[PDB]
Amino acid sequence: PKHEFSVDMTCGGCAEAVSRVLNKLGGVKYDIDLPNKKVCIESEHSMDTLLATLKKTGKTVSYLGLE
Amino acid sequence: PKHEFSVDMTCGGCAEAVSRVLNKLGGVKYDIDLPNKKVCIESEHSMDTLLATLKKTGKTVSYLGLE
Repeated sequence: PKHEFSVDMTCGGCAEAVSRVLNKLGGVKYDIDLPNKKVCIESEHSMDTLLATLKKTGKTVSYLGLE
Repeated sequence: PKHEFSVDMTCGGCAEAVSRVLNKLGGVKYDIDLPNKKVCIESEHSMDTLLATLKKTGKTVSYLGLE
């Protein structure tokens, strides 16, 4: 399952912080698109776990959809 | 007690994220100095708790000690 999220990243640092919390979670393959403020995650982790993980950054996150 | 932390924030978005995680924790009085990458926190929360809360952002965090 490839989950797509909007994440309000406004600099390179914001992008790297997203990658670090995702790394900490583990069991993920992801790509972070800074200019489009979009994070795509391939994972067996539920949408709720991914959402909660991303929201720990303190950034504004919303779910865009799936696959 | 009055604690000081270094937090590797590079833009205003990074400062907001720190603000959001500290607000979510509660029981804190803080000020964020973006250009100096420093966050001062007065709290009854342990150093451990404050450290862990800051490290949630996925930003690089270190401890600058008691004021």
